[PDB]
Amino acid sequence: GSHSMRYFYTAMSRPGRGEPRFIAVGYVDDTQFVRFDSDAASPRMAPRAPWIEQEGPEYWDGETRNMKASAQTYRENLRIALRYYNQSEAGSHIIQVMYGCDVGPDGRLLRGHDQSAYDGKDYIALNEDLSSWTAADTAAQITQRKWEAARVAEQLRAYLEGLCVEWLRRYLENGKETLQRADPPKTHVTHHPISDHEATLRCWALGFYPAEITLTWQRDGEDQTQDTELVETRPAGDRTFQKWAAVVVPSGEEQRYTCHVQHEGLPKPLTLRWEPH
Amino acid sequence: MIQRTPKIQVYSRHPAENGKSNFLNCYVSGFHPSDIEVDLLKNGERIEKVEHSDLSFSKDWSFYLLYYTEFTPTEKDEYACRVNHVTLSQPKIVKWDRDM
Amino acid sequence: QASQEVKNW
Repeated sequence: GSHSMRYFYTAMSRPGRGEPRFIAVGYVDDTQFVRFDSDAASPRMAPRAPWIEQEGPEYWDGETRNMKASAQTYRENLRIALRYYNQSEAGSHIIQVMYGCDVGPDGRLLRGHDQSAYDGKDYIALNEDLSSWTAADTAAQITQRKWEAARVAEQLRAYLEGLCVEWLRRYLENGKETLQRADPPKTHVTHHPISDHEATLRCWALGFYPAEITLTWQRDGEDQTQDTELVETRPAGDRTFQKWAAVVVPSGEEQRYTCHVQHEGLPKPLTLRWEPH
Repeated sequence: MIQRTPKIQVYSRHPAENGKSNFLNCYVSGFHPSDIEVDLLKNGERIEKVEHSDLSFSKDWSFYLLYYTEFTPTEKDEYACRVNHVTLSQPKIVKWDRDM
Repeated sequence: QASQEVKNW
C-alpha cells in the first residue's frame, strides 16, 4: 500500500553543561534505519536496520558530512531563536524538525512534509503545495521571509519530489522482506478478578507490524470506548508492536463482551472472547 | 514553556513464563523537554547493562524512548522501571506486572 | 537519504 520516509532532528542547547547536542533519526514507515548523535566520540550516521547496511562508504560518509553540517546549522539556529524571542543564554531550548515524503501504491508522491518546532511548539511548516510556508508566530515570520527570499521551498520541493521518493522506493525494495511484509497480531483475552463481583477483561495484540491497529471492546455489540482503558501502541523491541485494551466488567457478564481487532496483516477483522477452556 | 510529563509502560517482549529468557522493556513517551532519566530495577536496585533507543518524537513533538534489557523472569524477583523528569517531584517507579 | 538543504533561521 502506502509508504513514507521521515527524518527527525532534535537540537538542544545545554548552557553551562556543554555544547548543543544534535540527534537525527530516519524512519521508513515504522522502522528506524539510521541515527546520528553529535555527542558520540566519532559522530557518524550509523545503520539501525539490516537492509540499510548494504549501502557503500560514499553513502555513509555523505550522510555523516550532512549531519555534521546540519548540527552546526542548528546550533546557530538556536542562537537565532534566542534573538527572535528575546530569551537569555541561561535556559535550555530545543529545536525539532521532521520532514519526508508519503507515496502511494503506485510509488507516486502523495504529500511532502517539512515541519519545524521550537520548544515543542509549531514554528514553521512547508505547506501541502510544497511552495509556501505557514508560520506559527511573528518570530517564525522572520524566518519565513528569509526562506521566501532564498527560495528554500523550491529546494525542498526538489528533494521531496525526487531524492526522497527515489531513495524510499529503493529502501522499500532492499528491505522488502520486512518493510512490505505485514505481520498480523497474535491475540488473546485475559481475565483478572478485581473482587468477587468485578473482573478485568484485557484484549491483547502482540507481534504486529505496522503499528497502526484498532482494538475495541463491545458489550452486546455496543461499543465501550468510554469505559475502555487503551494503552499506547508500544514497541516490543524486535521491530514489532504491542497494544491492549481493558474493560472492567461485572462478574457474570464476561461472555457478552467481544474484542474486535483490525490490522492490515489480518485477512479480516477478529472477534475474540474470554476462552476459559 | 509547555512541559509534558512522560507516560510509562513496563512490559516484557514476549509473554513471561518463569525461568525462560525474555526482554524487559520500559517505554516512556509523550514527554517534553527531552531530558529524562530511566532506570530498570531488579529488587529495587539498578540493572547495570541497559540499552535505549535513539531519541525520536511523535507528531505532536513529544519525545519517546525505549529502554530494554535481557532478563529471565522468576517468582521471587520484582522488576520495575524508574523515571525522572522535570515534571516529577519524585522519580516515578512503575512495577512490572506480567498481566500488563 | 537525508536532505542537504541548509535551513538558516
